[PDB]
Amino acid sequence: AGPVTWVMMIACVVVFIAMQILGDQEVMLWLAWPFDPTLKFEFWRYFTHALMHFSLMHILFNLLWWWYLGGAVEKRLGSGKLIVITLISALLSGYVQQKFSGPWFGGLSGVVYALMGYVWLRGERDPQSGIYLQRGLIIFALIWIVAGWFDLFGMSMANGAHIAGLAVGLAMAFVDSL
Repeated sequence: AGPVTWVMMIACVVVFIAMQILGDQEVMLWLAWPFDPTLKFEFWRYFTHALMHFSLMHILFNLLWWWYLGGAVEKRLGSGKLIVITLISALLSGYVQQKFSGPWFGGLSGVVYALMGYVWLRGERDPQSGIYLQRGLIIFALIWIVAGWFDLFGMSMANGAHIAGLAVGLAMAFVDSL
């Protein structure tokens, strides 16, 4: 795990603590996708929705994936590559989720699904790079996208952000492996 891996884990933990103390809403006032056009110039909001988690399990699960895949990507292809996947995936996963959900969504799984698709397809097309997804985690990835289609867990899953993140990941793997 390099500095981008670390910093992101720090930022998410800081933001999570903030959320338990002040409550989720107060942090979301600052960090949620813009709900109102008065806030459209608050550029950070297109990304910061990725830093909010709504339970200990939520942040643990997201961060374990982030640490494993983000660390793999930073170790092999550099900080700059992890930053670009992360920033584009956050923006577009956020863009799609807000269409269905407005501001009421958050977490790093749009980004993690980008890392999934990215590491999966690059490792398929370009084994040379030395990054790949174990089929176990490929299978896990697909099941939760498919699980999302049926609104299980009282419609608690950001299906838009997952599929968008995967599309971005696959896309940038394709372009990169050309």
